[PDB]
Amino acid sequence: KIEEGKLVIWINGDKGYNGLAEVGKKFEKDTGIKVTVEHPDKLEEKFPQVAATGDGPDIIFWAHDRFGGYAQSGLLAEITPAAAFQDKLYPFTWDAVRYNGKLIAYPIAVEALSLIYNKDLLPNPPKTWEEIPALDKELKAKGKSALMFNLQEPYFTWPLIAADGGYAFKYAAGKYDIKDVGVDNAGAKAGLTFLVDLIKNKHMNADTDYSIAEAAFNKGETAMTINGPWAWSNIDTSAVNYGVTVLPTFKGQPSKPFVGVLSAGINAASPNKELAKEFLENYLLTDEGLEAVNKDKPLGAVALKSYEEELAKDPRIAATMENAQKGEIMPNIPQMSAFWYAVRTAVINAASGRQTVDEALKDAQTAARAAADNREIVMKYIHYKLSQRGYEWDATESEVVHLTLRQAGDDFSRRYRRDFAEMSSQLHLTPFTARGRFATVVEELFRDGVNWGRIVAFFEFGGVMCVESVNREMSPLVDNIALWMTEYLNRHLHTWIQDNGGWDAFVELYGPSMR
Ligand SMILES: O=C(c1cc(-c2cc3c(cc2C(=O)N2Cc4ccccc4C[C@H]2CN2CCOCC2)OCO3)n2c1CCCC2)N(c1ccccc1)c1ccc(O)cc1
Repeated sequence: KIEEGKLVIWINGDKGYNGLAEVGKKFEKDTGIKVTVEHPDKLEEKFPQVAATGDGPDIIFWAHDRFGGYAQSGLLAEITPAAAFQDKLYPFTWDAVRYNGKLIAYPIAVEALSLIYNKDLLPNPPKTWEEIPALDKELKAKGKSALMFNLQEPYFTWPLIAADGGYAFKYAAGKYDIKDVGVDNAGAKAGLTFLVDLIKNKHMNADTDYSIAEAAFNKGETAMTINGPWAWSNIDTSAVNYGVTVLPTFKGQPSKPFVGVLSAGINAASPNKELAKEFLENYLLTDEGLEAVNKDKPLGAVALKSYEEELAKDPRIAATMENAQKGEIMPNIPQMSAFWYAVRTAVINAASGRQTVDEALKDAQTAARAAADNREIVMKYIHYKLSQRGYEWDATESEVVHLTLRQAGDDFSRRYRRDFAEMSSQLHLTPFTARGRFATVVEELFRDGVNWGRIVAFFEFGGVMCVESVNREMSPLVDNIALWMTEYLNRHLHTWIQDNGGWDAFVELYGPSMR
């Protein structure tokens, strides 16, 4: 149970929590409501665990992308700000905190990648990607290089890939279409081709990661880099006099980095939702409230119009907001993990020369489509198991695979009914060890090999954990178990299924039994 009468606030350690504590002290001074700010390690995983049992803080601070999964599992309360308060923030920041047509958090700050340049080696930064090769040829004559940024994570290379038309997921009617991916299209191919062309022309090295690029710019060895506000403090202490400006354009079109919006969500189980609403609207989201946090650790660009216009006097903050306005809001669905996993391998394989740009992106398009299909198999099965025990979950010829799989699971549960009853009763299920308990059992099931019988047991165990989660008043755990089953399907079971005739072969083997 969360204590009523006080506000407990969680925010990451790399933020200005001491400045946020000042706002809480001012709130406590005016109203007597005690405000406690904490920065637990790995709070992005710690919050859904404590919130799954109705515990945890009253207010959670994190990027908006994780709040979609939080809201789907019912961890966040719907905020109800008046129209006069919503006008005080930029409209696109409210779009980042809207899930299923409901606002689930208050926007605080805006964060996106920018072009960081060395003002000594490069007084006037290039406005286009195309003039970077010629810029590198002149710098190589002095022992320097033009650009060095992280090529191992697709978050840093995506603004160039998305510039000519690449997109992660299509957005229609307030919902992301996870089957409409845009890594295969010509815009993404043209952007990734230019990146690989830079590597082929020796302007960049395919092995450059975050640390190599940061160490290169912070020592004056390269003239430019691509990073966010989190890296400004390392360059401040260094001898490099750096500037921050808009990302270079590609084919006359702006680079489109993904925008992360630091947001404050209200715990759905908190008994102080009104006090939290009053604190966030009338104390934090003010010029004085944001200044106290920004003085401690800079927030970059902020969602509050009045204070953003003040922070924009520093050109590095205006450049952060400009690149965010030209980019795209990070999709707030857990299905982005499959997108990043596919695009990362596509960029890695294309840069090293193992595959062409066309093949690497086609493999990424099919990998994203396969992740959506495996998610469909998991969620249809879990929804059937939960409905069997009377629990609804919010999340005939074409359904032959789904109908055969659930009957095979029912046959497995019926054959070992007594064994399932003992296991389900004696199961050690907590939100803090559920993932480890799941991964341990799945390792045992497939240690001596993968077969269709063990896959049926794999699905049936995930259904048992979901049923036990709802029985033990931990229903938000069902959404996490479904994601764990989908991730193991995509990463480990998918190749065996493909090499053994696909799910059509499963129907042909188990189908005859069901007559
Ligand atoms: O530890 C397990 C478990 C279940 C099976 C298993 C998988 C199969 C199968 C068979 C069994 C199996 O061996 N059992 C089925 C079963 C079902 C439900 C509860 C317990 C058990 C234990 C035994 C039953 N014994 C041996 C056979 O004769 C009857 C007595 O046929 C095709 O696929 N296996 C393991 C561990 C690795 C070997 C195979 N769970 C587990 C997990 C946590 C805690 C305890 C057991 C587990 C994993 C997935 C599940 O869907 C269900 C159980």
